Amino acid sequence: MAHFKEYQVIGRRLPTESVPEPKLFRMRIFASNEVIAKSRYWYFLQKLHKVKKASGEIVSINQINEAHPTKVKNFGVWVRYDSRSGTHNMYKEIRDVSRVAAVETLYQDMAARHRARFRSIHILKVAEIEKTADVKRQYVKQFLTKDLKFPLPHRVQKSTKTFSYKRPSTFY
RNA sequence: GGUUGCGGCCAUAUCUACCAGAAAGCACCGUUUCCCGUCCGAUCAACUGUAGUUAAGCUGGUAAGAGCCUGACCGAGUAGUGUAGUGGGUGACCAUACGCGAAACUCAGGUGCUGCAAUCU
Ligand SMILES: [Mg+2]
Ligand SMILES: [Mg+2]
Repeated sequence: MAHFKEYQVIGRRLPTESVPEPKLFRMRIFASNEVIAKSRYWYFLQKLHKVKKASGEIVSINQINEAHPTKVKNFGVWVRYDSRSGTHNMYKEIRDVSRVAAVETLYQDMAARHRARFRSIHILKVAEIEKTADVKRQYVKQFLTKDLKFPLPHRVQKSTKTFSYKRPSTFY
C-alpha cells in the first residue's frame, strides 16, 4: 500500500420479479486496492440497508483521481472511531495536495494520538475548505499566514561511512 | 347462490355485542298406546308433520371490535452465531475479516376455503 486509493463503488440489490432495476447505491471508499474497496462497500451497506454480498451485486468500481493533484488544499475530515470504552465523533483538519494522502495522514494521526486502528475508524466525510478563515484548527491555521517562512535549525546530515574526520556542524 | 346428510383441512372457521334471513331444508315445536329411559317424556325412546314459530338454534352482515391468519428493503442485516488472526483490552469484554441470520416491535391486508350425494324461486 504505497498509498490509499479512492474508489467509487456502485452496487444494488439483486433484481427480482417484484423489483427489477433496484436503486443503485454508491459510496466513495478509501482502500488499498479493489478487493478491499468492494469489501468496505458491502461492510458499510450492511449498516444502512437490508442487503449483504449474497443478496447484492457490485455494478461498478472506478478509481477517483484528484482533480488537481498539484494544488495544496486544506481538508476538513469528519471521522467516527471506537476507542477502548466507546464510540466518538471528531473533526480534524489536514493540509495536503490530495484527498487520498490526507486520509492516509488521518489514519496515521488516529493511530498515533488515539491508538485507533483502521479496524476502528469510519471516514464520515472529507471535504476541502474552499475559503480561508473557515479553517479552525490552529495547527493548520498557522500555515496560512502571509509570506510564511521558517528555518530548519539543527540540520543532521546522514553519514554513509562509520567514521568521520571532521567533527561535523549542524548549520543550515 | 341457499339448505341438508356425511366429510377434508381444523379460528381467515374462535369470542363479544348488535342487525338481517324469500323458498326449501334444518330447527324449535304437539302427544305418551307402543319399544325404551328417567326423582322428572328436561335429557334419551316412541308417535303424529298433525296444533303453532322464525323467537331461539342455524346462516349471513356490521365492528377505527378482541383473538386468529398472511405479508412487509417494519424493526433488522439488529440480537445471536460457524470460521480467523502473535487483533484490541489489566480484566470484564469488544472490534474487525469470510459466512448464516432471528424474536419482539411497527405498519398493511384478510376474517373460512373446499369434496361427495340430495334438495330449493
Ligand atoms: Mg317434549
Ligand atoms: Mg491459530
